[PDB]
Amino acid sequence: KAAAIGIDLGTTYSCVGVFQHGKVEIIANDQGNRTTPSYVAFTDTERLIGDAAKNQVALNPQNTVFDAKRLIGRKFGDPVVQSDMKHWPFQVINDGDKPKVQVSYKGETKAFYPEEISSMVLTKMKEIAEAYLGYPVTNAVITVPAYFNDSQRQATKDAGVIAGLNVLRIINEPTAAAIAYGLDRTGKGERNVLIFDLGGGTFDVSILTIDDGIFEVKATAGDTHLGGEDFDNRLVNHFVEEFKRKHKKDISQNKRAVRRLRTACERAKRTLSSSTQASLEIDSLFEGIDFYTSITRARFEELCSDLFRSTLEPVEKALRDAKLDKAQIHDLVLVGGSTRIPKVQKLLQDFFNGRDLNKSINPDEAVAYGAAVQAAILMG
Ligand SMILES: Nc1ncnc2c1ncn2[C@@H]1O[C@H](COP(=O)(O)OP(=O)(O)O)[C@@H](O)[C@H]1O
Ligand SMILES: [Mg+2]
Ligand code: NA
Ligand code: NA
Repeated sequence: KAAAIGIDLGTTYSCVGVFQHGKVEIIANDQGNRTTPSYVAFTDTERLIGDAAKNQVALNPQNTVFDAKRLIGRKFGDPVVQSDMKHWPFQVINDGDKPKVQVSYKGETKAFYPEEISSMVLTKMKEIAEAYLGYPVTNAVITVPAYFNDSQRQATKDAGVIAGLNVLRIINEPTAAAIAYGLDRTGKGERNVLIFDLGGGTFDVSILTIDDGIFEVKATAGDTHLGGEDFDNRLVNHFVEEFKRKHKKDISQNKRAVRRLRTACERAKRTLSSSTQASLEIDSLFEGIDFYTSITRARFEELCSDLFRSTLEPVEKALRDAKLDKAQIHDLVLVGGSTRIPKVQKLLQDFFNGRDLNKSINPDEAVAYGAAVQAAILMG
């Protein structure tokens, strides 16, 4: 009985799980990581996926693809595509009203549909699963945002088929998170569930009604350009200003210095979820000058205060659209890596008058956890 896997094909990070023996195994990749960047890179010599793409020793911005999930299933002329293109370092081209990402690989220009890019991330997730299981995987559940339309769903499925998978079902992210917590097991009688999902790039609030195992999506809200990367960017700008103060040099036009600082800021952020301060130490940041400093949790919170507070507006809106009072939410579920931030948890819990948060499943894994549960259900 060869297991089906569950894949969270994320905007910024993806995750794969498998259900066996009554229990989900979230599968670590070859570097030991339980999540894997949704990044593909092309060089003079190789195609890199995941951690190797995100962590290249040498900047390759034109040929390092990410955010494919923002393109998948959309027409080239979609306002969202045209908007997003302006900020990406890689080129997007029109092929018969469909976007393609164009890069250089082994010295030749070529282009890929978003579903081909995303198939490369799914193949990596498949391979991570296969390395753990010891045999080929042929069946999967793949998740998508609740707001995805038929074309975005179909393109995600087609990314799965490309990758060699039989896609058992495409299921919504917030539904997968609820399944992870066993909330689908409820009997007859409506239960309202709020899923608060703050990831790397996007913020999604969904309100679900579950009644005897049947899910209805009652409301969706959020901000497609609010996520952990924006918090990293506030720390970057802070530290650029601190380096000018101390060294009388502006690092901001040095692409490598900014990248290294951003990576260091992301790591210090994560530390600040469990400690009240973090050390940020980068050798030879700019013109040979070491930058050894630190950041407190309080200061981080100040830097990002408007961003964190803004997460409550979509929560209000979703409650209004679902025609529900706070007290009528039965369960609050945290999804997305950025939900580990203490101040974000505080804001939400305070808004809900002290209500417990369902947070025992690592929030960046919950989607995959549920998709793995559901893939085994569907296999029978
Ligand atoms: N311990 C942590 N504290 C703060 N943020 C974190 C923590 N762990 C992960 N994150 C952040 O979570 C984001 C990724 O969220 P994730 O849910 O894995 O992906 P995606 O949004 O693709 O679904 C990144 O911005 C990352 O820095
Ligand atoms: Mg996510
Ligand atoms: Na993810
Ligand atoms: Na999200």
